[PDB]
Amino acid sequence: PLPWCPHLVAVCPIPAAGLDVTQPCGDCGTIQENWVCLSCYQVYCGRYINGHMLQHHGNSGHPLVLSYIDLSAWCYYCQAYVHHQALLDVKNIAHQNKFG
Amino acid sequence: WCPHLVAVCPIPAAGLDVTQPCGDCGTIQENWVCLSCYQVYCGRYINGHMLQHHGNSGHPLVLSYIDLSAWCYYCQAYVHHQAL
Amino acid sequence: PLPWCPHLVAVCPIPAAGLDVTQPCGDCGTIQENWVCLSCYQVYCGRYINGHMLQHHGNSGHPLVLSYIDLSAWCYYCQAYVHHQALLDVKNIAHQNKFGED
Amino acid sequence: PWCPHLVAVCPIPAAGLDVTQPCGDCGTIQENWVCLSCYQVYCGRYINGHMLQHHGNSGHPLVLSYIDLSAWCYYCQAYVHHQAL
Amino acid sequence: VKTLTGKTPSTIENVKAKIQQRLIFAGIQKELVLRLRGG
Amino acid sequence: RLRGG
Amino acid sequence: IENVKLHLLRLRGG
Amino acid sequence: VKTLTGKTITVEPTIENVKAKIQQLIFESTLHLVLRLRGG
Ligand SMILES: [Zn+2]
Ligand SMILES: [Zn+2]
Ligand SMILES: [Zn+2]
Ligand SMILES: [Zn+2]
Ligand SMILES: [Zn+2]
Ligand SMILES: [Zn+2]
Ligand SMILES: [Zn+2]
Ligand SMILES: [Zn+2]
Ligand SMILES: [Zn+2]
Ligand SMILES: [Zn+2]
Ligand SMILES: [Zn+2]
Ligand SMILES: [Zn+2]
Repeated sequence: PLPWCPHLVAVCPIPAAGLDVTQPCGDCGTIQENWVCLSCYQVYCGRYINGHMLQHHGNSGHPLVLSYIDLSAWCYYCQAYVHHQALLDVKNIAHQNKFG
Repeated sequence: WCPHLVAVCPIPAAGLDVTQPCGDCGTIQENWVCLSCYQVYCGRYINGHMLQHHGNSGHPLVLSYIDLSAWCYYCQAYVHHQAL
Repeated sequence: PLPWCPHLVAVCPIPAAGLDVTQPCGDCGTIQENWVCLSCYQVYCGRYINGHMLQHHGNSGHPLVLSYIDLSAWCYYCQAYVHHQALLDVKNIAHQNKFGED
Repeated sequence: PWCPHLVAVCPIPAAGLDVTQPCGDCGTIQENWVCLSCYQVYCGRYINGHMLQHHGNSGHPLVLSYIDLSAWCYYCQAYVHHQAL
Repeated sequence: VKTLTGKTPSTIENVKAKIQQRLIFAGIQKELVLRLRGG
Repeated sequence: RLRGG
Repeated sequence: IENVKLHLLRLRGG
Repeated sequence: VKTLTGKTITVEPTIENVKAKIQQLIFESTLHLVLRLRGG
């Protein structure tokens, strides 16, 4: 797990509408294991389901994604979970929607 | 350049349609294309569906179908004037 | 072929040392079909050889690459050749090293 | 935290970064910097300018300091950010 | 100076006089026509 | 899950 | 038709 | 204000008065940073 990665710059502001932890995958509609893209905020399933998030990374190049299950951040390029001040806002707003 | 260009996605296989109406109100006056999801909506001087789209999606960069200029909602400015 | 793509912003300045059209692939040393990355300027071979540039794109995310064979630019995301004012310098400096003329 | 050259940045190598790494050209351990595109470690302008030399040859814009973990962009001629590992 | 349709030394409206009720923005500099607040 | 995304 | 003149077996770049 | 060593310092609102609280140099609830004027 990285304390910083050179891709944190790609992280965009949380949309005005906010984040929805219960949002289904934009491609297959599944509600098991989804991630949110921290650059465009689109929601897609993880590698263990149908890998629509990694497919989104392939098409967009967007490096950082946040898990809606455990609120962790993965960087596709660095191939590691990243923990940094930049991810505090995204993780807060998401935790509030997941718990209160 | 602006720090939001990271949100931009590739041009769809189908390409861009300068004559595409607003996805919400069907108008053909002053339309803009979102550079992240490629949905088309009207400007603020029309019914403000792209402002509404930006609010819902967070998608920062939009391209005018009138003068092909790129606006960043966060930077509140035109970013570049490069076009198809 | 695109007259513009949203990834042209990722193109960086030509290194002070310049471009070397005869540069081999940084990974396999081959001199057939090499491309230069327009963001970090590393040289790797095309997809029809050993695909070290497809690999470099996978690892870096760098979208635009220039051909050392025909001086064309490909965007990996847009999955298309892109031609634009932004690519004029890169193509000029490369043509001069490949031929002598602009 | 932003400059138009951050696009040139590559992922941190699997092996990680070594703050105690000597300059690749002169072996010195005083004032070294790591290139964020190729991850080669070279000394700064005040020592022997091997990183300036690397920038000249590669075009690689962003370098990170091993003394104060700051990020310099050669083209922007400024410190771009101070986020660090 | 580039027209809204795509077509192409020292004060203010003098630049617009050569081209006047509709204005433009680009950024003095030793070097584009829009429709103001975008989006 | 050891491998994210 | 256009064979005389899209542009010659170039395929997908990169 | 962050030290070259990584430490964080915690009194203000174009002077050396800011440096006096922290002295011979690098320049709201915003964060200031101590470096070396010309990088690379
Ligand atoms: Zn995305
Ligand atoms: Zn899915
Ligand atoms: Zn990363
Ligand atoms: Zn912006
Ligand atoms: Zn509308
Ligand atoms: Zn959109
Ligand atoms: Zn592209
Ligand atoms: Zn190769
Ligand atoms: Zn590259
Ligand atoms: Zn820069
Ligand atoms: Zn040295
Ligand atoms: Zn380098």
